Amino acid sequence: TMGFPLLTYQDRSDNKLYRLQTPQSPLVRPSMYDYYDMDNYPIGTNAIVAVISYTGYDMEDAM
Amino acid sequence: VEEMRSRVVLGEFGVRNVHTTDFPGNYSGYDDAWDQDRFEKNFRVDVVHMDENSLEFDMVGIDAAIANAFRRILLAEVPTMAVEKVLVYNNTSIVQDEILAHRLGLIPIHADPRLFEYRNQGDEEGTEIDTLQFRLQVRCTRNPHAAKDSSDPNELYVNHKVYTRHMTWIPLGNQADLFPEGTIRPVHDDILIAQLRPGQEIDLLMHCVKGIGKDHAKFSPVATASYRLLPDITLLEPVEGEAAEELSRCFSPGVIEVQEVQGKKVARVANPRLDTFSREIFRNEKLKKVVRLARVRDHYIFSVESTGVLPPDVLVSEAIKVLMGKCRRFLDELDAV
Amino acid sequence: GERKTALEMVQAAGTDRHCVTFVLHEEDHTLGNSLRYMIMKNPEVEFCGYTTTHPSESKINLRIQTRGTLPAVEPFQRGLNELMNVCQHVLDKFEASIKDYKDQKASR
Amino acid sequence: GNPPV
Amino acid sequence: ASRHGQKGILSRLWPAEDMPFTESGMVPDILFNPHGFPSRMTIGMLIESMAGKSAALHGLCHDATPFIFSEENSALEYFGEMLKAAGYNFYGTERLYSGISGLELEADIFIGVVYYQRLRHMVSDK
Amino acid sequence: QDHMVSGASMTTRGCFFTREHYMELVYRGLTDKVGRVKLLSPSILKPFPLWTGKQVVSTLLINIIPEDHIPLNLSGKAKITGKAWVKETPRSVPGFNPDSMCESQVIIREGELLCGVLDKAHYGSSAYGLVHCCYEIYGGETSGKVLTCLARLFTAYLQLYRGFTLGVEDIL
Amino acid sequence: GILFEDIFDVKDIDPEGKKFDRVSRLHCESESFKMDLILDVNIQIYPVDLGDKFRLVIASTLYEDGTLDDGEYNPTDDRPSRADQFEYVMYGKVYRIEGDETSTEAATRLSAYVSYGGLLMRLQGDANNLHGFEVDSRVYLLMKKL
Amino acid sequence: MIIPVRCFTCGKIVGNKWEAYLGLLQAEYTEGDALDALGLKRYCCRRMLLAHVDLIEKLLNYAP
Ligand SMILES: [Zn+2]
Repeated sequence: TMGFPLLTYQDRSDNKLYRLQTPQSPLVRPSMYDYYDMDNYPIGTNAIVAVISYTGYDMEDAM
Repeated sequence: VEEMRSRVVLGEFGVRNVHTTDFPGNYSGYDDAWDQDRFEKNFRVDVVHMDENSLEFDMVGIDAAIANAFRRILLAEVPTMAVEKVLVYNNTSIVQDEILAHRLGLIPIHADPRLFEYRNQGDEEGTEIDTLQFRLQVRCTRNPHAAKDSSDPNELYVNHKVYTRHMTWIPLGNQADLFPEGTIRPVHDDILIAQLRPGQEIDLLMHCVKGIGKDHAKFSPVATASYRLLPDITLLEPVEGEAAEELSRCFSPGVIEVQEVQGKKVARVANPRLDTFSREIFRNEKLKKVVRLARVRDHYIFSVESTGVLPPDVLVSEAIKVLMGKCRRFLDELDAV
Repeated sequence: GERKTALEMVQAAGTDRHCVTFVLHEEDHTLGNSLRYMIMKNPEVEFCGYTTTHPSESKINLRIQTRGTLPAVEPFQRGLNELMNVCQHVLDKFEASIKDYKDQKASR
Repeated sequence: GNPPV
Repeated sequence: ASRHGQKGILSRLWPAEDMPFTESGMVPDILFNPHGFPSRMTIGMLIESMAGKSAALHGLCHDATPFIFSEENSALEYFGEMLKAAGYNFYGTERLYSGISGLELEADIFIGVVYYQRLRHMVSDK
Repeated sequence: QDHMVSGASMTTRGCFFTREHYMELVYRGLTDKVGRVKLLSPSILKPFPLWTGKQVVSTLLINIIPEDHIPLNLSGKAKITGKAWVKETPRSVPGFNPDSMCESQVIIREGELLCGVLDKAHYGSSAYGLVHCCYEIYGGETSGKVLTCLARLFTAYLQLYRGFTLGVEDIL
Repeated sequence: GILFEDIFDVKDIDPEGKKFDRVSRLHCESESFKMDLILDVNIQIYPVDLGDKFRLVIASTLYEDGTLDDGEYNPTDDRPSRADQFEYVMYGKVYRIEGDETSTEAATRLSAYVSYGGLLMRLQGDANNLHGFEVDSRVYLLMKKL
Repeated sequence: MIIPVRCFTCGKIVGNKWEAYLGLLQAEYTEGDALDALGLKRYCCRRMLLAHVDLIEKLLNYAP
């Protein structure tokens, strides 16, 4: 997943390093997510999803 | 032999029909050829709320196609002014240059777009006619007058947080006249643009051009402009005796007002409009047979909320005028043959 | 005025004036659907339908098949006029209502 | 809630 | 991808005025075909939608720890009660309008808030 | 997928469309390019003129089939068993074979669907359906045309007037 | 242009149990003819109940003056004397005529199956008065309660 | 990283309610009451602040 990989840029000099701009913390998450603070490094975003067949372009695994 | 001319009936396992039976040939006698006077007689607009940045008129007696045309005009065709180009002279912030440009594009400007015009294709320079320029130049320094404290505003702070207040209008041409001193400004003075630490500096020039919310959302002038058909609730039977309260709880609370006509308690449908469709009566198994909830046929409720560029009523007026402009453009292009 | 941001008409097989397909450029379901609703009110048209050719493109196709007599370009040019009349009336009514409410609220 | 009083 | 193994490519960017708007003014930002459920049986996504919608509504933060909700105390019962306590409906369905025809669709749609991850595989690299 | 749940819910017996939903559903499946669109007559003419949804598929079928060639006849079975619709215990009528008039038997008579749901058994990867017979009598390009137009029609239906979802009150 | 006229009375509202949404299958039985009728009727438009009578007619033209029908629908037609003494009018085609099963017996009864888009009807009775029908023939089903 | 300027679903501007949100939470108010007192009615906006993780305060701690 493209997420927030670390806090120290300008210092790493890796090869590739994927960064997500504005991560959020899940509103629904297991309590263990909070024991190892995993919000120091978020991984995705909350989205308003509707489960509907409306377009003709979202079939067979496409979104 | 039973006609229902005005409501969209509904149960739980699905809605009954998708028609409105008000078109040509849609009945034995109730045929239509677009009587314009019947429209002008059955149409009425009522305005429930109008704060600044809100409107909730009714728009009674119009079809779903015209209402949807109005809604889609406000979201994607009424023009607004917004930052398109960003020239960055220095930027030692943590916020990137492309991310700063993005964040600056989504800031709403209070210029009215009706006094401007569209930049011609490849008009990089721009002129007083089509562009507005603003400048953000901020640097963060430690304040000399500070004790051994750790509040970020008290120390480490001359400009720790860069806000929309820091953006200054550079009158491009003769625009200083025409626009009085406070008229062209960002709409909100508290939008956090970035954060700085001592020694860090932002310095840039933003150019705002005209455009519609269709080619980019940044140019869209309304938070939402949706509409909803007016609900209809009918008590087929007099509910009473502590079932009235269970009825009053299966609805948004204002809709069923439980009066006390006698020693017993009667539930009455006080205000059908407050109802949100939650269909929680359909879980009751004894009162799903007592109430019929549907929608009024051509009675809408609109709600327009502007970002702050123009007032909502002016937004609706310009939407109607944009639809008229589409129609007139095509009429006059047809007359060209 | 604009040679192709606007109308391109394709008369059908046999160039039947009573069966025309208008291509309207830079239009989406808004004008398409409102104009199709306004053209369906004409008892002299037997088939009106619009459709978007492809998502990537910005253009719609109206199809008007009128009855034996009229050339199917009068139904289009009359649906346009009726839609613009309805918009003008809605604008007048809405502005009058807003003014009345502003007065009622500023008085009290 | 309720068009103007 | 979601947190339940439902990966898929992005096929369209649907205009914001052609999306089906809800009776509350909202408009989804992800459209997910309902045919990935029947064969993959990811019933955890249908519970995460309701849990996240209830969270966003009440300002809460629910836990999705495995084995905390039994047959007697179900997850759907719990989160449907949470939703019905906010004025929405038990089963998590709110009814939308068609952003293209402007008519209230006959079926009421299942909408909610779910947590999406973005994968590192992009057409720009393949 | 949803071209099968769309076509099975439109071709079911209780789907009635007004002139304007009938149209704009025919032309949106066709997107026809040449020649007039040959329409049908309302099944119900009186209390209010209304169409049937099987008539939408019919009128979409008589425009796709090549002009010179004549519409096809077809008799077969549907995938949805005629027992799927039995809500309430079945009673016995003396002279009625329940299957003589059932949504389980597909009967296309001169290109006009007269009975049957037209689920996967047609439109699908199953043999001897409507598209397989189209491919036999009129060739492989006409079956491809039928597939394209039927996909477009069944998408317009779910996107305009109906909707498909899968909540929790259907797995409950 | 009438092919059949009679006064029925509803006996069963839906015996098979298959239940559709807006359609109801009536099992009637004629009077003074003892003909049988199975009829799918749209009950959202035209509610029908048990123990209900209605005059039923099948025609090949609505003009009742000889002129054939053109197969085109105009809601703008200027000949307005078409049968309107009837509340519920349909329009379908006969798709199956099948002589009854009984062999070694007279059994000269016919069952005529008509389709009205998707709403099927079956008229069963003495062949003598079901001769006007023939497969692939368009017919109107006019009805009027009593 | 930093507060989004506009809500992603409906472009309501929420980039000016970050400091106000933080101030109403320091005063003892629940996240629900706090999001109400800011004007965030529909839950698409409420999730934009409720689930925001301010990582600009942790990046602004490594040397210049
Ligand atoms: Zn929002």
